[PDB]
Amino acid sequence: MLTNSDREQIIAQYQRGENDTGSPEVQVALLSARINDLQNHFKAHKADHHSRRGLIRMVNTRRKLLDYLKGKDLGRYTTLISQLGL
Amino acid sequence: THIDYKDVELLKQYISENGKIVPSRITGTSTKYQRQLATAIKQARYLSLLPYTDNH
Amino acid sequence: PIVKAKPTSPGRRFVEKVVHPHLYKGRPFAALLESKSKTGGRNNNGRITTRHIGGGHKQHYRIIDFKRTKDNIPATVERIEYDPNRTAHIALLKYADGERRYIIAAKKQAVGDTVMSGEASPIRPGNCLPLKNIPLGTVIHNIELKIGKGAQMARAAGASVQLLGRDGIYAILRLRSGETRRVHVNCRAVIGEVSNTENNLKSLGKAGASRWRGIRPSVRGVAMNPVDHPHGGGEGRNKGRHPTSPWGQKSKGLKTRHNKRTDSMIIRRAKK
Amino acid sequence: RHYEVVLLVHPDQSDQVVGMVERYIKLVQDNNGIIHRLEDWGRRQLAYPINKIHKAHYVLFNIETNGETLAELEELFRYNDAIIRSLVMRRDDAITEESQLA
RNA sequence: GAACUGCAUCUGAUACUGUUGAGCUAGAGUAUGUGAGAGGAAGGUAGAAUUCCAGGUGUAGCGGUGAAAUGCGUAGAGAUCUGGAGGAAUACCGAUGGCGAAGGCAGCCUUCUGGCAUAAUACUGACACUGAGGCUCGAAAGCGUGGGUAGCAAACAGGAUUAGAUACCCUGGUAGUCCACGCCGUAAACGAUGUCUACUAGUCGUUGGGUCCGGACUUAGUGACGCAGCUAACGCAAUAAGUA
RNA sequence: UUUAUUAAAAACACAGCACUCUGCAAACACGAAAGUGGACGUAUAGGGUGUGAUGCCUGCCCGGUGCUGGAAGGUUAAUU
Repeated sequence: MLTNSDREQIIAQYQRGENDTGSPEVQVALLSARINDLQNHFKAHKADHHSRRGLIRMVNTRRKLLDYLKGKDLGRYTTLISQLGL
Repeated sequence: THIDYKDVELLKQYISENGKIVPSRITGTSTKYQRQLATAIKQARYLSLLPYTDNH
Repeated sequence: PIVKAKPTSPGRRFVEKVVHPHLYKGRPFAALLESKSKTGGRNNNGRITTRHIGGGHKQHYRIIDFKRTKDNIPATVERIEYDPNRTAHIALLKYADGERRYIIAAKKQAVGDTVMSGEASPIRPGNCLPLKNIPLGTVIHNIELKIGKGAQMARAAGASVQLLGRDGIYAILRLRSGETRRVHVNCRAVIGEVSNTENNLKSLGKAGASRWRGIRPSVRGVAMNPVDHPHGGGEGRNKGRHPTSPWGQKSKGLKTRHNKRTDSMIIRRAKK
Repeated sequence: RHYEVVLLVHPDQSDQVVGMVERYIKLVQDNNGIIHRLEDWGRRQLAYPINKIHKAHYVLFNIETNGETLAELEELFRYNDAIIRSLVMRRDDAITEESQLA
């Protein structure tokens, strides 16, 4: 999983201000890193169905946040998914 | 306070003469500590610090 | 793994080939090669002494080091090749001093790893050890029967032996045939199971695929006349006789083992 | 990640236990490992007969190491033929004080 | 005359809905610290017990039933002791206890991993609820391929009981049950109670927290009662079947 | 594929399935033996037998004759 050291590094790169950690950009960035990290766990444990329900949840959460940005600030959205490759 | 599987002397009074874990309705220990009691005895049994049963 | 063929032809409808994309696509190491011509299952009298042999593709013989007498000299797996002479794959070894050899390939053995031989060797797939230096319970192959003679047992694709234990100067083994056997503890074995574990899983698909392998058609004995087979004879279809070979020997349970000098090397067999 | 490992050595092979412990000690200390505790409980009367013996030698030593070195340790214990039993734990903290058994 | 509920076009109003700009934190989320758990996946291992194989002691029964008989046993059973093989399940703990969306999940250990509970601060600022189609997961049985196979046991065989007994009971016993990878997509899959909100007497337990002074309070679960209210009645009753 | 020269087929073969044998000086086969094949292969291999892609499947009978296992008892060769 993601450690504290790198988790704070993604926040520091997607900061919308001083130690916010709550903006749609930082949340989507945190979910994106977490989702990609779990791709290694599910490659070795594909029968893990109870953990995968958790993975879908943050995939669903990330989609809801991206929908919110697209409706809120289009420029903030097209730029964010350019960095995250979504 | 705290419980470990190396408290063999302390684990003796929570196990019966034939080696079964005493239920909480007798000793009166808390549910939280009984769970820690059970796993510590289970580990001590594995290391041959406590008998599984009194005939082997 | 296996890959089914599309039914584009009736001859391709049940072709299920084993495919290994990790095995060498080039040619075998030239110096470890020998000319080898088909015999048609004929002996020095020119007589068919084993039927249904004849035909097939020309193939060289790869000289497999079944002995592994280069002890305490590490060798690295140069490449894993396909061998037409056997069902197992073969690893091209590359010894420190530059000498190159072929060995049977373990399933858990890739290109680049180092393989060891001798008595002070790690317990990893590929290493060749005397049966006393192998802990009980590990899965082995390439079992020696005589000391210094080379691997005899467990040499086919997917072959494996269970080292059950020791009872003195013998080593109790459990062969894939279900027979428990004792072997001198000074004999050698290789760690791991033999590669190409999905060989029995294949399907040739058509009569010509068996012709490519040197196998000729087989005629059932009840399709013959009584002058050719004990099963031959009859108006219409009929067996009439207890099942038997064309030489008059039962083929439905008659045990055929003559050895009385190796009878003490066999602990038991398995009933199922 | 801290680990608490307890070994069960055969009583006959208790003469090389000191050389057995240091072999793992040097292995852990080599790979940036810290030995927070080490004690020899000595010969102890087993609760039940393991492998047709009634007494055995107990060794406990809490260590800290990485996953790679722990895999090396577990392999050594299994192929040792003197360690008749072993128990590896994952401890959240580092334990240094002498255990109540010693 | 009235009406033809209508339709159209202008004008006015701005409480509500719609569309928009800015702002807010109370719904929903994020970061940080602790905690509990049979949550999931992969490996390893431990101890009882059954079965089988091989020996030692030993002799005439064992087994089974309401009775028997089939069966096993003088080729030495059953019982008892010592070894070996193997598979499956994990006694006690054990709990209207816990975890999980449901299905479900219990020896112990390591690795990978999901959610939840909890005090405070910081942050985003309605990002919410529900959801046709759709997709995912989904007990047991069953199917495909490949392994395994101790116990139990459909089918099947025999012994009984009976008028008969394709049963219940007895002795055996194969698929299955176990493992890997896939299908199946169904259960009284039930709380026979869709999900999410807010509000409405109280009492007594219990699980995981938290804060105070052995108690007190406050949370998130899980129960037993019991008002008002609801109900054909049974009964439900802050975990509603009450009020919306 | 086959009855060269009256039978080309539903016959044989066939991929696939099953049983069974075989631990390597393998079983099995040629041979008088040496020597060979099987095979410079090794139970995912090799032999024999039956059946004959595939789909759904494959019931009951071990009395006879085989085959496998067992030896309590009966009978039993040369020999002495």
